[PDB]
Amino acid sequence: SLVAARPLVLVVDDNAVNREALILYLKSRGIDAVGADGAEEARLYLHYQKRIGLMITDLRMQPESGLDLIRTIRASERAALSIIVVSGDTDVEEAVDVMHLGVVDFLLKPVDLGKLLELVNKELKI
Amino acid sequence: VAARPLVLVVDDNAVNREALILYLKSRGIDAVGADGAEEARLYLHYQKRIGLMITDLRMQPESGLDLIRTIRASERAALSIIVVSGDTDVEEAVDVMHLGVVDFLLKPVDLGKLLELVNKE
Amino acid sequence: RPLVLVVDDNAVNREALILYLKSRGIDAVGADGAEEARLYLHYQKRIGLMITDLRMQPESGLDLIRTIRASERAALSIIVVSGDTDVEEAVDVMHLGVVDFLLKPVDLGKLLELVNKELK
Amino acid sequence: PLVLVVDDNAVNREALILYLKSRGIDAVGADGAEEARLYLHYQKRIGLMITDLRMQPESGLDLIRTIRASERAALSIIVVSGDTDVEEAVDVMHLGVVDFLLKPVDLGKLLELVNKE
Repeated sequence: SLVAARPLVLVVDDNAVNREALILYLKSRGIDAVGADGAEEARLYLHYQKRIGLMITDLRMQPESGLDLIRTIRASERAALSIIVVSGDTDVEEAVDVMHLGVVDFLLKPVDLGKLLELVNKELKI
Repeated sequence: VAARPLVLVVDDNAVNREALILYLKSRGIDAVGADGAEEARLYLHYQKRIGLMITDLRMQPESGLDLIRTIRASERAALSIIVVSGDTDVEEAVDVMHLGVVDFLLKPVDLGKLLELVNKE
Repeated sequence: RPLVLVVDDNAVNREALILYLKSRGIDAVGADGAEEARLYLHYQKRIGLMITDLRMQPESGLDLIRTIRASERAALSIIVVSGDTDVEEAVDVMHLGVVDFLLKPVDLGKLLELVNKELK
Repeated sequence: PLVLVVDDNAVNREALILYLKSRGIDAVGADGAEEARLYLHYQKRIGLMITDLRMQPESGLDLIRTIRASERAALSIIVVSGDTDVEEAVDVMHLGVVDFLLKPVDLGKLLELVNKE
């Protein structure tokens, strides 16, 4: 539409400490953010809050992994959703699978925050 | 006739520390980070110029309260301390306030309020 | 002879702490709230210590302590004993320089210790 | 329709060429990034390139970048790699390769090729 809705980032991680740290970092840089504790809460947020324009997710999550969450997103009405992966332990095959799913980027933890913010600003046009 | 402020940011999470360090720095206040009580003390030993410490309570093996106690029993006893705490309770907040902290804020922190306390200190 | 003022809008809790203090050699009197507490402090100069709850209607223990710190009796020793609070209110109150902040069920040994020391 | 196969290892390069050609698919080989660029430049029938990542002076990733900066930017490229890592795979996947396969090779790769032409 002619003027963008205010940006909202969904941060998905089953680690509450990290989830909250990243929300704080995004907010300290003037970017609104909300958190989901796994794939099910992520799909809820996406369904009921249309303002979300970007999702940041870990791959390493219980009970459902970041890769499975991404797959269901790409098969849904929110298939065009911008996604940045910030991952714990992973491997080449999984990274290639995720990249075929069209993510904006795939970063390894400990996250490079300056690079993360560049990707977020660019995707959100800020 | 002139000098320059430095803040020590103590937390058990690197992103939290960085969020605060960047926020201060982007507002003309120098800051460094320590990942726990042992590193906090190292910075305090080797870096004067440190005029204020922002710490969490929730850290392991040594807690924020333990850290503050050791500081109040040291040559750095008058150090300005702000607490920005994760989960805590009334009796711990009271123990901490007895030790002389400047203020005690709960996470998720109100950064505008934080800055205001920092500026005044 | 020093007096302790006990402030609580709960008459039953109030009278039971005053009786306990007396049992321990400590004279004490009661106020049922902020307004009665300030009037007692105003005219009864024997009062060297005040014990107050935070949960009181129509004026809170927090508001009470603020009016005291804004007054000629700003230096009054004050102990808070509260059944019903939170970290943020406890911080607001400690900012006001209370001797201590005890949760209920009150540790009577700790309280009497605080009381004896503050009265000297 | 011609497949360029790029690898500084002659056994793997020849095996894959011979394999493809012994199926319905013509194929030629290069042994490094310089030679691949040479064939890409002069041999216009090349419609798909299979490359490794570990090569001599210029890497497979550096090769792909020079191709994406060029008139041959649309070239279909399949990567087949042995010694790699997550950050390199992501770097390469950002350059739009058809697929990125770990060694040891296979033949579901032939599946990949015929898919492409």
